[PDB]
Amino acid sequence: AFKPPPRPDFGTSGRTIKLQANFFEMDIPKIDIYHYELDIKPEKCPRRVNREIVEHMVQHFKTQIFGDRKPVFDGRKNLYTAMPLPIGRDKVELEVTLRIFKVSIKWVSCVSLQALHDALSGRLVPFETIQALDVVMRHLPSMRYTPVGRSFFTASSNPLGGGREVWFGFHQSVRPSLWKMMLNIDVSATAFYKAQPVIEFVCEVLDFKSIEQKPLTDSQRVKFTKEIKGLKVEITHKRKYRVCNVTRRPASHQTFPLQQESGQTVECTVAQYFKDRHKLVLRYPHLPCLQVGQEHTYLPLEVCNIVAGQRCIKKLTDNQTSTMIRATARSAPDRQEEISKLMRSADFNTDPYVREFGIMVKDEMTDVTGRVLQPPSILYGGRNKAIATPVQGVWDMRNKQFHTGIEIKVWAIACFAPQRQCTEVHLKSFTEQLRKISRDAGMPIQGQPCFCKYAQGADSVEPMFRHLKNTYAGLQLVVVILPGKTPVYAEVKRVGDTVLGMATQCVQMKNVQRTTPQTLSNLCLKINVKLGGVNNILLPQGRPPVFQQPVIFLGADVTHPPKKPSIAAVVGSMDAHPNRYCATVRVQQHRQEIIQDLAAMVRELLIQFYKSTRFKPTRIIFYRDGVSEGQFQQVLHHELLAIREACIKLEKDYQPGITFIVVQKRHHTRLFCTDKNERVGKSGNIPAGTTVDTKITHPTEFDFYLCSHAGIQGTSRPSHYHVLWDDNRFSSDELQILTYQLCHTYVRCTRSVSIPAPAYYAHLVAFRARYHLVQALAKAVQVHQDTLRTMYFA
RNA sequence: AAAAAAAAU
Repeated sequence: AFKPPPRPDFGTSGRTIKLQANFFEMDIPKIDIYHYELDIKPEKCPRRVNREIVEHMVQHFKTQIFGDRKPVFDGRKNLYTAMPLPIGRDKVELEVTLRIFKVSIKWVSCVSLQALHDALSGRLVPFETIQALDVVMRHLPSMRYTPVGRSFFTASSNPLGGGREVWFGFHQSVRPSLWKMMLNIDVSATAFYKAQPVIEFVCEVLDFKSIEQKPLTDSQRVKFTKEIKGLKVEITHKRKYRVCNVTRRPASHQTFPLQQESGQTVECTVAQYFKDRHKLVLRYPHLPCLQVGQEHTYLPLEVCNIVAGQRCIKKLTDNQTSTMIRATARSAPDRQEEISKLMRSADFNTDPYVREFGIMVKDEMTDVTGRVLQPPSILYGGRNKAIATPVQGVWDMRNKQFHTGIEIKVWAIACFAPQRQCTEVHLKSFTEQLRKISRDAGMPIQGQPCFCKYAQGADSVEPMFRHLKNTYAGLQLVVVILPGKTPVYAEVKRVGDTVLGMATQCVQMKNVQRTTPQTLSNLCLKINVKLGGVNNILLPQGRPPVFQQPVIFLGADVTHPPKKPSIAAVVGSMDAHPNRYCATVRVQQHRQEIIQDLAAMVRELLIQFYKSTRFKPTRIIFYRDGVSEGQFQQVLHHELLAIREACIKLEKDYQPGITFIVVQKRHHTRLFCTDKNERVGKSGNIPAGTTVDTKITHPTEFDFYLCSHAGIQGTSRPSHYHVLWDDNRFSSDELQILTYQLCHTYVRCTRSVSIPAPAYYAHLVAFRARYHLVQALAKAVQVHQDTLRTMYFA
């Protein structure tokens, strides 16, 4: 549990294809970079203020300290120069005025750019050197723009509603590769809060055309409170505050302790205070106040604006993200041009600071040779046992039937849509069309539903389900019908998955009224596996050597709340196909990325594997999603030990080979076809299966990019896979082929997906757990015994 | 919730 293995070899499988990546080569001098520390006092100022301080400090002290040198600054403590200041070592104390800060500057170290060069060729990486470069490259944009993490944004106009807005910008990061340093540049866009009076913000949040009223009900108040809680407001009557809460009382009645001349404190209303103190009679005294700072300062809504440049963290409404998707989605050729325009306007080679440090960035995207891997054949069952060949990451189930399809003889219908809109004719039409398709799918639904009724309310689910379970023996499935978003789906699943242990397939009302063969076919895919059926398997002989001996495939992922706990989910294969997965899920610490109870979860799965296959896996392949590079050493430490602990806990001399692989979908590397002949679809993306493990990947470690999916919309994100550990000593080809084939085992669609099925299943499990969430939390997530032997999360 | 992809005082 320590050091990632070196890259074993380079992949050679698949046909070559010319690509270009949004990585721009950096010509970097072999000099030393000089590193100074900065103690600014006070030391809690926002990074922007620190940058203003440093900026003025440099100019004000030109004659005696900085001269013609252009230093760069990281926003906090670290300042760099391309030439050593006349400091030598001894600390100096300074003053700066916007009002008055005390800055001390003290030489710490020499960042060797030569040490970086040799790390790039081999021997064998100074992180602080990479960081020094990053500080240099983003010094200028950090002042001209609004940095968010590693990106930069500005306002243009592009409303999303609810007080939210779209800001366009770009990601920027310096990355090591073999022989070279790379500048990663990609276009980006995120949600920002519109800068406007809080009054208007209230209208957009509560759907008012005009504010012109009467006190908010308890409902309107908590909606608005949730929206503005934690946001920054400024006063119209230049002061900034933090909104910590919205008062229950209106301004005319909300009071606070006010100390008079005698020293005695009395309660005074916010309305009365703003009248005496500011000659201001409140326009809307019936509206509540923003409680700011910390506990008794209150602000009326009409004297506050939402501070500009506030990024939106909270979950977007389904309509908000939609227009965001639409306004941000661009084809691969389109995105490539925007990056070119960005390089041209960023104009790095004329930036004063990178010129100062003698850095040169190339304005041509890096040429990369990729390899398009051959997809696995998909074996089906039924009469003819047809073999499907994915073309452009897609196949279908025409003239084909399930590997093992479940014959349905007993099933029920629970319509929670009103008979008014979902008529008896609809149900009968839906039922008839569903059965025809299912027949063809190799999952024959014989007999009309044993039961079919209507209902309303989440409170009606269990007694209705208690009913069905007790009276209909052999009951396999309850198809539930819902009208749009509604909290009964969560209730249907909670009762179905955790309490009674019954397979339930929810379906929208609209997909019942108007049925299509493709929709029904996709509905049958989920139904079959939820009854323990097997839709299809990888062509057995079209499999890598890893399947020679008992192996279990794990998919782990932790999802964080939109306070509320995080949810860790780990799934594991239960056969040799591999097809069926058992799920383990835990609630854990809010925003804790590491799976705390991993050892226990892995053990459970290992047992389940042994009871299903009567074999102990000789290898454990672990696909870990949702981990940033800055957390590798930490996650690799506890988690590799955790799964190794599970094996020891099982049996003393049980030591299966573990391959620890992190899967990353959240990065900003893009791959584009050099030949226009290689573009696929209207989106013009790279084909399903192109693999990159050269030039732009890690100089020493085992990592590769694999775009396993076909780009339908926008620009494809090629999934990144970084091997943190590998007892099994995989070759580059066999691993890359393995994860690619695993992307063809996702049962919800006849498509190759962007990440391997176990990783995708892990996501679904943790997210199903969210709906299960309506010490007792750990129980509202614990799932019935009979459902476990099914992929209920499918 | 048929489904993948896509922004993310």
